[PDB]
Amino acid sequence: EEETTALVCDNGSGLCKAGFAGDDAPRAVFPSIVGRPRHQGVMVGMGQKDSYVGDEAQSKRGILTLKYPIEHGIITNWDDMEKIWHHSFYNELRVAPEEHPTLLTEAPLNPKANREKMTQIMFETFNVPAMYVAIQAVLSLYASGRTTGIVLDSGDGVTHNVPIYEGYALPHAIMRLDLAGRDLTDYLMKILTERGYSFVTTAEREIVRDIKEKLCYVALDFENEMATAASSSSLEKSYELPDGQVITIGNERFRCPETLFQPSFIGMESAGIHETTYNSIMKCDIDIRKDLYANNVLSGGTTMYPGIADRMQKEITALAPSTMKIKIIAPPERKYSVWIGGSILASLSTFQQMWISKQEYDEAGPSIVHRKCF
Amino acid sequence: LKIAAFNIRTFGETKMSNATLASYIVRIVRRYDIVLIQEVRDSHLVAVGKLLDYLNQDDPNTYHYVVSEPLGRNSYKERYLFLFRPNKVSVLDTYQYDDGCESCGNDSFSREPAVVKFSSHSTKVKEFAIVALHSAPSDAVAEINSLYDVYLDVQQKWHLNDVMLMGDFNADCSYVTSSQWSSIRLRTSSTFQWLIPDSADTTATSTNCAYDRIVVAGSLLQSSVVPGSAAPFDFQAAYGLSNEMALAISDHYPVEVTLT
Ligand SMILES: *[C@@H]1O[C@H](CO)[C@@H](O[C@@H]2O[C@H](CO)[C@@H](O[C@@H]3O[C@H](CO[C@H]4O[C@H](CO)[C@@H](O)[C@H](O[C@@H]5O[C@H](CO)[C@@H](O)[C@H](O)[C@@H]5O)[C@@H]4O)[C@@H](O)[C@H](O[C@@H]4O[C@H](CO[C@H]5O[C@H](CO)[C@@H](O)[C@H](O)[C@@H]5O)[C@@H](O)[C@H](O)[C@@H]4O)[C@@H]3O)[C@H](O)[C@H]2NC(C)=O)[C@H](O)[C@H]1NC(C)=O
Ligand SMILES: Nc1ncnc2c1ncn2[C@@H]1O[C@H](COP(=O)(O)OP(=O)(O)OP(=O)(O)O)[C@@H](O)[C@H]1O
Ligand SMILES: [Ca+2]
Ligand SMILES: [Ca+2]
Repeated sequence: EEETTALVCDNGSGLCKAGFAGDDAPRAVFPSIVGRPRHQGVMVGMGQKDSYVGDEAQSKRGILTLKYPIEHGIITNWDDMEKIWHHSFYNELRVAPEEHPTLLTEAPLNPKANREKMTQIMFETFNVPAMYVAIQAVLSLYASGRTTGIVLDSGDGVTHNVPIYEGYALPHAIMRLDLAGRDLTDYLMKILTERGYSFVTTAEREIVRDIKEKLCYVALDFENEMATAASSSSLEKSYELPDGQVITIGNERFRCPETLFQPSFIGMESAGIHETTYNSIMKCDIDIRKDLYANNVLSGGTTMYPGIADRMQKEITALAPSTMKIKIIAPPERKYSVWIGGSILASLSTFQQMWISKQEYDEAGPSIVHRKCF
Repeated sequence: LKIAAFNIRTFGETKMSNATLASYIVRIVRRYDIVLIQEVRDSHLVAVGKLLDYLNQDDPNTYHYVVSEPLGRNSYKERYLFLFRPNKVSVLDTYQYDDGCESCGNDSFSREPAVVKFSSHSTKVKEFAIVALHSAPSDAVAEINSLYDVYLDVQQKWHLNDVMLMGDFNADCSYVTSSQWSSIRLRTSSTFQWLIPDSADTTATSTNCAYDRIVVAGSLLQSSVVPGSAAPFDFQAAYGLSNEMALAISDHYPVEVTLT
């Protein structure tokens, strides 16, 4: 007999991923932007629309004042976040929130208050029957079929290192690197404009993100790469601009993600991904550490680059004490890992018990009471 | 009411980023109560937005807009844009022509017409549709003939006889010869009055072609047009422009008319 279906929403700084518990992939992936009409008018088959959310807002952004409600993993503007949730159930998912248990994901070290305003909108405004809120990184790890590992999760606006032991994140060993996807796309636009290419129009600037996702990669040894490109043409690749004129970049390709290891390149006096991972593991309890080096899972869109896994392997090995079995695990579906995690959990009958129902909410909702490992 | 149909060449970001070209467009758009802007290649409505930022600057309602989606048979795509003064007229309904099937608009047109129902509270016609067409010059005779079935469709949908049809029909020179006018129902039938004649020059270029036309059907609408008001407005002559400067704005002239 089919059981009443739960929903999984993962609301990232660049993209919302949303869908049904049981599927292998979010039935909905749209950007996390809300736009209001800067001027009155109408689209030809249409009635005046007061606001747009997702693809629609970015397609018409030239006539809207756009809003990005999730700033670096944290909900910053709760009104526009209602528009998004609203859009997810009624437009995208085509469901009535009143009859579907929703599981929501959150950032590492999300304010106790925010989780609560989130619990409250769901119950009060969306009248969700039952609801769960899990930490993004834990979902990626459990999605690897595991409960112990350390996770690097790198999206569009934030990157975090999160040690999780036996299924719970170890709160003060979490590192937060304020550099991710958007910064890398902007850095690639930086590079290419120095080179006399211009991406001035909205269409043109939009496509940088696509050469980013297409042709960028991580050099196992930046320094040697740098020499290869100076002497050959093998590293060079071209890309046709939307306007037919072509683009050809060669060393750019590993220079932009190199920012993840050397934040120097964007003037970010801060440490890079490899070392942030190292430093988190050193805040952990020395027995679990063996397990962390071996269950060092990669998660998120910025985790996508070819090569990245081998450099994490290499860089952590030249830093990790000589006997640790370092294992960088990078799943094929890893840009969807958190959502997939969320789906997998929500599907287990077991999990029906941990689900907080509106009934529990008659008895308030405090949820967080944040904690240890340091 | 004063209405125009202006084909502004590669209306888009770049164009509307250039402050001198934008000033000019603004000065031209402000003559009109309803202006149709064709050839809007603006992927994200940024230039439409910038234009509007200019127009609505000190009264957020000097102009409202109606705009289609990118149209074209999977190739280069452009939008139809109607801007109006909401204090002079009102859009009661709008739709995009298709036939009885969704791919079907495109079997007869490359940029399938947008038609808009306006209420005019200042002119003898009080209600009328405008149908916009920017024809594809190699298909011009066929399209401008199919424009007659779109007049039919507006009558069946909206019970409206008063229909103004306008745009860059490419209706002259090598895309429509004298002999081919007999193939165009729109012209052949007495239901239609062609207000921009064949002798007009509506191109900013050195060509002498009545590319851009305004047609009016319905005896009430035909009675509202002020006689002798339909003309290309030659902005080059009007603002004492050089050739270069005038073509930088567009290779076409707005074709306008006045209704009373
Ligand atoms: C925004 O959009 C606008 C329009 O799309 C863009 O503007 C155009 O951009 C181009 C390139 O940047 C401009 O070209 C420069 O300007 C002069 C070229 O024009 C001269 O050509 C002839 C004479 O040769 C003449 O027609 C011009 O005079 C005007 O004519 C009109 C029409 O009759 C009149 O109404 C006006 O009142 C004027 O009289 C004008 O003289 C050049 O200066 C320049 O070239 C350089 O010239 C240097 C100086 O040497 C001599 O050059 C000529 C010939 O003798 C003369 O102009 C000058 O007095 C000197 O005697 C020389 O040392 C250099 O090596 C080089 O050759 C450029 O070609 C164009 O004019 C802009 N306007 C228009 C309307 O197109 C704009 O860029 C866009 N972008 C932005 C961000 O705004
Ligand atoms: N193949 C790829 N290579 C590199 N970057 C990619 C690739 N695929 C997606 N991206 C980038 O991943 C980022 C989006 O990833 P993700 O969905 O994990 O972020 P998010 O959840 O929106 O935001 P955050 O998790 O930072 O709050 C974007 O910068 C996107 O460009
Ligand atoms: Ca994320
Ligand atoms: Ca001419």
